Amino acid sequence: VNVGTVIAVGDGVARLSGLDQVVASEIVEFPPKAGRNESIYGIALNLEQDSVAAIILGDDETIEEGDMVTSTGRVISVPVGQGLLGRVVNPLGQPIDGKGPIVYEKTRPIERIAPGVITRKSVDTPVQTGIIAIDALIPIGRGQRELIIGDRQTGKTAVAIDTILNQKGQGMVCIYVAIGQRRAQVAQVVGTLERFGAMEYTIVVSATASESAALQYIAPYAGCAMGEEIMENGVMLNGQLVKDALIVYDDLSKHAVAYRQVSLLLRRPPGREAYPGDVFYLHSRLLERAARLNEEYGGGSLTALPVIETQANDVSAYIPTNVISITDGQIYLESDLFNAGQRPALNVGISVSRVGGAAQTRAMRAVAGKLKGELAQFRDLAAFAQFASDLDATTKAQIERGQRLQELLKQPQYQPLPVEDQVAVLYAATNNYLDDVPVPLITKWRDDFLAFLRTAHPEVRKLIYDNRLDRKFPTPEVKEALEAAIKEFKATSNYS
Amino acid sequence: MLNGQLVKDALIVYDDLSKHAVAYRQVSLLLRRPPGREAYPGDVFYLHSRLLE
Amino acid sequence: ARMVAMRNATNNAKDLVRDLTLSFNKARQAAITKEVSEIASGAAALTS
Amino acid sequence: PAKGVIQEIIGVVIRAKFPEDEVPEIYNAIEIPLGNGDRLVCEVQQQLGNGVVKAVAMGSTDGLRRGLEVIDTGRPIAVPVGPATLGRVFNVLGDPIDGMGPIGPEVERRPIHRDPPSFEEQNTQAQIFETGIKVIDLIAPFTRGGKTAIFGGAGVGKTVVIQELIANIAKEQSGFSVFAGVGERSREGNDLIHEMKEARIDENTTVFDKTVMVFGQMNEPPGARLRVGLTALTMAEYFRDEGRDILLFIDNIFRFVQAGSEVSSLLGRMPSQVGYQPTLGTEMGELQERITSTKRGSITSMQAVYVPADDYTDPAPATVFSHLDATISLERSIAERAIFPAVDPLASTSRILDPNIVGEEHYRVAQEVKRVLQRYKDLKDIIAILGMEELSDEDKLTVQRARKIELFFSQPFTVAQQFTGRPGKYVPVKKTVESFARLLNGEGDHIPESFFYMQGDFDDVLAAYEASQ
Ligand SMILES: Nc1ncnc2c1ncn2[C@@H]1O[C@H](COP(=O)(O)OP(=O)(O)OP(=O)(O)O)[C@@H](O)[C@H]1O
Ligand SMILES: Nc1ncnc2c1ncn2[C@@H]1O[C@H](COP(=O)(O)OP(=O)(O)O)[C@@H](O)[C@H]1O
Ligand SMILES: [Mg+2]
Ligand SMILES: [Mg+2]
Repeated sequence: VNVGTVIAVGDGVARLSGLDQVVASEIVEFPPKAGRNESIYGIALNLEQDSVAAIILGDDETIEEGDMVTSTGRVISVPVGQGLLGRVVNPLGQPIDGKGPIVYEKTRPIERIAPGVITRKSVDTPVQTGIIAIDALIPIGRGQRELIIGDRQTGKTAVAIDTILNQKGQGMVCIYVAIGQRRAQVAQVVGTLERFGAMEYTIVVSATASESAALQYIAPYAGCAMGEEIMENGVMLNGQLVKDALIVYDDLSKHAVAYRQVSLLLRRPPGREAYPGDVFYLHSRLLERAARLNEEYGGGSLTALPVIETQANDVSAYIPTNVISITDGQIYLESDLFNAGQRPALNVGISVSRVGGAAQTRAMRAVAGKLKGELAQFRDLAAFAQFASDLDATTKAQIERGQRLQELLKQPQYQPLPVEDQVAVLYAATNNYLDDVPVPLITKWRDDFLAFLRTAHPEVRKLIYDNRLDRKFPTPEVKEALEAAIKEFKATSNYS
Repeated sequence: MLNGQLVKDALIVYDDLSKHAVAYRQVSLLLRRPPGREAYPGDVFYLHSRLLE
Repeated sequence: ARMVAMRNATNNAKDLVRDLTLSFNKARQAAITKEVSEIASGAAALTS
Repeated sequence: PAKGVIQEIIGVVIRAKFPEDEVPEIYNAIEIPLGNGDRLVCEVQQQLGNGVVKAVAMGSTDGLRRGLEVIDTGRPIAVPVGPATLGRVFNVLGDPIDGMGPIGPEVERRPIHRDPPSFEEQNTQAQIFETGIKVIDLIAPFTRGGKTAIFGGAGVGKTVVIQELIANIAKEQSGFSVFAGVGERSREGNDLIHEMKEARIDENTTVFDKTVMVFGQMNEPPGARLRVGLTALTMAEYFRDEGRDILLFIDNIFRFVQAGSEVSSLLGRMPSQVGYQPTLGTEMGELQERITSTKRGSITSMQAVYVPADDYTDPAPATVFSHLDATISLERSIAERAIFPAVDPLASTSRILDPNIVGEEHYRVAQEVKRVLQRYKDLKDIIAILGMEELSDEDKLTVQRARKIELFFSQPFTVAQQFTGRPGKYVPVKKTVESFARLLNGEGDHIPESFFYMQGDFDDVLAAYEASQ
């Protein structure tokens, strides 16, 4: 009764007559035949009378009318647990890195309702991305859905990869679900993760643009099922049980495009911009599973970093506004700032963080309130930066200091900074200690200063990190130590 | 009869014929009649004119 | 003064032309999408 | 009773066959046993033929097969109503989801599908409802017992305005409040709204202690979002019918509409306009007409309406627009300019903006503010390319006043202290009117524009300007 036959193969959908006792989201098998050694699966979704339409998770040219199909008896699920760490996997959980089969004991079902509405707690623990601008102005807490929205080639994937790289000893399990990305891009990402040793806590779910339409639609849900397994139960990382996960849905706009073509090949009525009427439900049910559970339900969390690609900086399109209305805050990456040398092209004017401001280290917020205020002053004075010294009532000094902070926010790729280094640099900048440094040599200064903290005075960094959770950060001990370190660096070194 | 005189003059105000057309479009689509422009039925001009003539 | 003011006005007009061209491209794409969606709805409701 | 069998499962729509003499009614509720002792309560929508009905899942419906039995309950979805529903958080079906125990059988259960109040029951009495927000209390004043809505895009402050309204008015209600989180995203709702409603104390009783909360959040399938608004309205109608005043906050009515659209797409209806249901107007009327205040009791409704992309011509907000006593429009352009109470004064109207209802000076000030802003909007194209210098002296003064007015509408909120590092500010309607009258009279012309940003009344602006000196 669990065996059916394909009676039609179409645009990624096969009709599968005679497959009774199938539940509404089974993973049918299509057992192998001559010319196809490996089974390719499908999701039975339209369980109409005497016909079970199923979308094919793979190439649809391999199956034929009259093919025999078996019912696995389970809703579509992905293997989850400790064995997924360090593996690049198919959205079905099958390995594609050639390192061997995935070892696992449980499969978590994708496509499930979020943990709940009672079952949540406000974010309190920060996610240290390692970017000065993001960690200072756009704080991200564990359990926060922070969209990364920008144009093409604006550093969104670079921001996500830096965030993943910074979670080395932070007790975080990172997942990178690249949806619709080129296989060359995913290979470069995985090579970068292996280069810095991040893969020992990182899972990669790859759904290449060449892959099927049914894939790239279950890829974010497979990754989110893995992240929910990390959230609910936790895994043994660095010898300790971690229940904190950080997932990056790379290019959810391509996910929306893949779901749109899946819906349209299923002859569903299009909505706005030819997308199906439930694309908002798609992304909402995907992202709602990224939560911060209270201590009654485990206390774990799943941070989400969705990525949205815009066209000509159009924030007000359909999918970008859908994801903005779903996610908590936005990290907007300007193309103009990206091409002007501000490589972490954070649009401070419009990038926000609805939550996570309370989920910030008190050191970072204490030294970043002044930074945000003076960046706001610099943006206000940007329109007035066209006068030949016609304004000088500390306005020239404010413009110079805003340019100084803007140059400080400029950060090279693949170099995340620890929280102590970030707060030390921000305190040095916000306490009028870089004002004698010329604009082009600030970044080098920062680097040199960090080296001076790494080699000469590690105890200053340790003291800074120890009292980062104090209600008032600049306690006289750490205040004196950091003042002495900054003055000593300004003495023994040059202006830069 | 009105105020002691036989009034034969009337002033009718259809406060929303856009909503009337929306209601008729809902009727036609639930009857599975073929749509026209903006999903309105073909006889939606014949509707209002029949009312307004 | 007239030369400088008209140069600034020309630059602002070019920026406005760029923004209006972006808006027009969005409007044209939306119009064609609406047209093809309406045609597909009117065709699929009577054939299959 | 009336046990039938599942025939088809398309999305959340389940087609089930029943015996000829025991077909369920149109809005009847039918339970799938689903195993494990917990049912799936589908709601019928259509009758197709010889015992064949179509129902909406109101749940996951992701792991159930064809041929499963379906038990007809014989009655529509019934939710508890009464004082037992105060201080509780409910589902679409009326089942509590908080840690508290289940609602007892002695509590009256009412169907979620009831007729709206008739024409004789309607109450047209209108008076000012002070909110403490300058742009809301001046341009589009709230009506006590009247329907007001806050339209907006995605990143604009809709939830922040809802939260500020709750923080301002829910401590003094003389009644009860009901919050329908239809597609509310469950982070800014029960994770935050319920936490802040248990922290606000009213005479040793929290606001949450006199608040019903019903949450059809975004994670839910379309059926739960499609009927959760009606569930909350059924719970509020009990307190309305017994005379108690009701403060009703429904967040993102557009989520209700979108759920209806997805269900209609799965139900095989022919779509209208941009993929919307043919029955959009009737569904909007069914939900919105039950919100109206009557002679027995009053409901002061404050809905939020999402605008897809930024298209205010979308059928869902357009259908919402005509069901309101006060309209507030939130614009992305104003929000990106850091005027975070980003209400567009030219696109926001109110019915009680009448000199007889709200006052002669209030009406005069609001109309002059709107006239100045309309003149600014007309001269925007002149200012964009020629600049300010080409305008006449009166036009220059009008544009300067309009810019100061645009900055002055921004107001720091108590719930927005994390974004702006300023304390929350409450401005009475009289102070708002007096401050804007003083701004229009000529006072503040010497003050630079930046001192009108995120302030209270005009005295705060004067104090800041004197402090800067
Ligand atoms: N902080 C940075 N410093 C230096 N280079 C950077 C930085 N961020 C990004 N880049 C560079 O910008 C380029 C594009 O970055 P990236 O691939 O992350 O962007 P994207 O928005 O994901 O692009 P795509 O549309 O191709 O997916 C790369 O050459 C990368 O090295
Ligand atoms: N009154 C306000 N003061 C400061 N910031 C605000 C205010 N209102 C909205 N915001 C900004 O808007 C964001 C919240 O938007 P929200 O209302 O949640 O969007 P939605 O319309 O989807 O509910 C916050 O990140 C905040 O920065
Ligand atoms: Mg990329
Ligand atoms: Mg909201």
